[PDB]
Amino acid sequence: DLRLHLLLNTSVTCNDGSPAGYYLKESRGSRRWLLFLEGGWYCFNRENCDSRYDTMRRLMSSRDWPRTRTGTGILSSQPEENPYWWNANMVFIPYCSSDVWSGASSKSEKNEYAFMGALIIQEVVRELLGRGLSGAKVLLLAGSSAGGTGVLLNVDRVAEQLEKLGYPAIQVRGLADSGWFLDNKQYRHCAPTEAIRRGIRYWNGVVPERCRRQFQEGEEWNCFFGYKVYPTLRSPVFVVQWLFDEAQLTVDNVHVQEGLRLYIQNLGRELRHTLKDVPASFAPACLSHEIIIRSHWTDVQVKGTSLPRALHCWDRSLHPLKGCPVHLVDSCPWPHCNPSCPT
Ligand SMILES: COC(=O)c1cc2c(s1)-c1ccccc1OC2
Ligand SMILES: *[C@@H]1O[C@H](CO)[C@@H](O)[C@H](O)[C@H]1NC(C)=O
Repeated sequence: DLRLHLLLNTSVTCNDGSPAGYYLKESRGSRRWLLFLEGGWYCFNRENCDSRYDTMRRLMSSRDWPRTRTGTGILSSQPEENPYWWNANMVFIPYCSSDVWSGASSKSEKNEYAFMGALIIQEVVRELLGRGLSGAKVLLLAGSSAGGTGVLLNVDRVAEQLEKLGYPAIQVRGLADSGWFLDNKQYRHCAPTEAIRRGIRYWNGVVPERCRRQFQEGEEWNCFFGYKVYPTLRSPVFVVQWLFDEAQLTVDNVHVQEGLRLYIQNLGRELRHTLKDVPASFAPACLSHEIIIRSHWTDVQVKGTSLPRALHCWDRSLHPLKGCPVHLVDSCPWPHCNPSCPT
């Protein structure tokens, strides 16, 4: 079990001003730290944030969080469930900022909600350094869905933060699961480009600096899209992405005749194309959503290699490897053409 710690700096808050926090299970003797960013969509205006506060309040507030959580999948400490990093120090950072982990705005007389996702990550890292993170060799910032996009937005900032704080020996790496979206046309006619454009202003959202310098003012929304922000990043990032991610299909208004068949096949081909030059990636041809904290995350394989194996091969690559691949993208063109897809 991972134990809840609310942030000691209580000015770093969830949406409603309650303290943000993290769940931690230490593994003394291990110098590996896994910091996982939870996902769960976002909200981009007062009206839809108010609705989320009414019926998805755990994603906006710490008031009702449990004292403990069980680590599952990549957060499991049992080697049978987690062949990759079962002995690591485990951190689960709840998503309570509704801002794709991009915000740096406090609740004030002008703001009903605080959007502090980027500051939550920074403050968790700061407080962990006094709890053993100062001794780390590798900090893997991982996350699923909105948390996977959060990895892409924040991994280089964590790296810069540790450098400026005087810890140049901690290797910061990213694992982005189900957070690699396409700004494509919907199958039938608020879409991700517009949602994030509004969100950035509403959240005071921040993006990685090199990507910001490319797209410039008013165009920072581009940096929320994996294929645009990834080439600007310096930290090693492993990308896990279903080719037919259910959240991608939802925003595309897809829920089979020729037009839809062509749409779905083109979507998979486009996603495959965006991963061609991503050397550490795992992209199975499945219709599904998230993977890495599911207990059966071990079961899916691409080209005969599981994700825990691919991640282990990635670790070795950061010390091509014989029989230990790190770039695993399905080429078959329809959901479940990979027999190991989740049922
Ligand atoms: C559970 O579903 C989610 O959490 C997310 C869905 C989307 C997200 S996150 C998103 C993030 C960056 C750029 C575009 C995006 O389109 C849809
Ligand atoms: C608390 O967090 C805020 C916002 O991130 C920051 O400005 C402030 O310096 C922090 N205070 C302490 C004591 O860490």
